[PDB]
Amino acid sequence: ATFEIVNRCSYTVWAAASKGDAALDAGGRQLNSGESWTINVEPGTNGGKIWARTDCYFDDSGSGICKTGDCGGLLRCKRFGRPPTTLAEFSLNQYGKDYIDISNIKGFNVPMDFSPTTRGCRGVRCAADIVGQCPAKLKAPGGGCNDACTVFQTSEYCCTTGKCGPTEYSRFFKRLCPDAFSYVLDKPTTVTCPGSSNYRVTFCPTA
Ligand SMILES: O=C(O)c1cccc(C(=O)O)n1
Ligand SMILES: O=C(O)c1cccc(C(=O)O)n1
Ligand SMILES: O=C(O)c1cccc(C(=O)O)n1
Ligand SMILES: [Eu+2]
Repeated sequence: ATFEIVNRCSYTVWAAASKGDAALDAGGRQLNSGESWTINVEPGTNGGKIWARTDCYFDDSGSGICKTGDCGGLLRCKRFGRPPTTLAEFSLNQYGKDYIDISNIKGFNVPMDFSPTTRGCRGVRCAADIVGQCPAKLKAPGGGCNDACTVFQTSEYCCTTGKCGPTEYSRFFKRLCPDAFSYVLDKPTTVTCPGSSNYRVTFCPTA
């Protein structure tokens, strides 16, 4: 499957793509404002994620740090990134269909649209100014809006036992972005797409 990753933000982002225990494609790349990077994701990839990283420094070996979404200091991510990270999440070719969503469960850093480029399903978007509106107690200095689990490490925010409800913090993410997961047991906003669909992830879709 191809994912066209487009940075419409006015600032550079460092895109990242991983399934947690491995890179997808090269795993990461710099996208200046307006740039597009098309990656190949193997069919059957389960639990893949794409995200943006902001304010990164990398040396000539591809090692450094990002203020948001750092993946163990690598340009080419092999693992998931440090919250806060808005997540484009996908599982492909799962019994004939693909499944996509956006999630704020690991916080929010950059607004994103995640849509199919092929027929048969809708896209999802979280484009609101979550960083600007972020509750004070969730604000990340280096940028972004942390999820409550990251900040407070309670069973209720982290849904540790598989039993948890919505919270004042989850409801903030949900209010700003109804079509993204706001906590672990949120009413799902996963979209079913035809198996082997192709996609576009756009950062800053409205600006
Ligand atoms: O490599 C990492 O990110 C790491 C390693 C050990 C513990 C933790 C953790 O508890 O977050 N994270
Ligand atoms: O298991 C973990 O602790 C973990 C996994 C992916 C990324 C990170 C991180 O960036 O801290 N930590
Ligand atoms: O030091 C770390 O590895 C760390 C710190 C904050 C969050 C996380 C995480 O979400 O894994 N990991
Ligand atoms: Eu960690």
